[PDB]
Amino acid sequence: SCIQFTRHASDVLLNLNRLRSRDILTDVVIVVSREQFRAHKTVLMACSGLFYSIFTDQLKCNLSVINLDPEINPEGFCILLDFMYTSRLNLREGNIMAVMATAMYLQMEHVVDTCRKFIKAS
Amino acid sequence: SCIQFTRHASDVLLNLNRLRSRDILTDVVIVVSREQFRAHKTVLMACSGLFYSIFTDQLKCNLSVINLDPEINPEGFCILLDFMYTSRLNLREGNIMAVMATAMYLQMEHVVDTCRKFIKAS
Amino acid sequence: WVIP
Amino acid sequence: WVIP
Ligand SMILES: O=C1Cc2cc(Nc3cc(Cl)ncc3Cl)ccc2N1
Ligand SMILES: O=C1Cc2cc(Nc3cc(Cl)ncc3Cl)ccc2N1
Ligand SMILES: [Cl-]
Ligand SMILES: [Cl-]
Repeated sequence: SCIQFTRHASDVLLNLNRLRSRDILTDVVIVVSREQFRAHKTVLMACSGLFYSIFTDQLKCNLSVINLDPEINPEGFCILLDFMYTSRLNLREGNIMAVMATAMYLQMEHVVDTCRKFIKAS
Repeated sequence: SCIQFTRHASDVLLNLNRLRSRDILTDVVIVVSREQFRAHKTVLMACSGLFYSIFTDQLKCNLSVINLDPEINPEGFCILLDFMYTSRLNLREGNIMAVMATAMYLQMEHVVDTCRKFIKAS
Repeated sequence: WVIP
Repeated sequence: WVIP
């Protein structure tokens, strides 16, 4: 018999993104080639099958630095990290291949699905 | 020119609640009288003006235990913690006074607003 | 607020 | 997915 506040989940994500932009309570650095991205482990886990697996590992759960596979493109990762914290995906002709490859590696099934759809249309 | 995934924020919150239920990456215990509640500091901050203030404090940000005011009712807190992680509020005749008082203390303005509305109707 |  |  609960009532529900429609905008609650969006408002929570908006505040988590504000914490990220201000580097508040970030507990991990994701290294992608020469580039570094600060984030919250819980948000990464909630969005990605790969980070979910990494941070549930009894040894990796305690690491403050995670290095991604050298094939991963920093821009593709940046676009996906922004999507995790906003629900908004900056998908463009020039980045779609790098975004799909990064989403497949990160195990972000809904992003992979829209990339496959957008590629098929062109 | 971004695209948006409508269910993303809700799916993120659902996964954060799954992490909470399994006690994964919880980093704080909230003590309410004899009762203890494990949670994620970032989720508490995103939902509550009080926790936002506590965990942005340069000293309190590092505490693993937070003790609430002894007037706070553990059931009212439990109902509000559930709302934080689900968007669902278990508001009932028998708990509405304790829920409103706890939401005022936690600075959860939208919960305070619906409690004031539901009380006014009766 | 809604009835979910 | 939508146009926000
Ligand atoms: O495409 C995706 C997105 C995703 C997210 C998560 N994260 C969780 C899943 C569960 Cl069941 N409980 C808790 C968490 Cl944080 C796992 C796999 C995938 N695949
Ligand atoms: O009723 C409410 C709910 C709430 C949430 C937060 N938390 C934040 C606010 C901002 Cl601007 N950036 C980041 C965070 Cl985590 C503060 C006050 C209140 N009042
Ligand atoms: Cl996804
Ligand atoms: Cl609220």
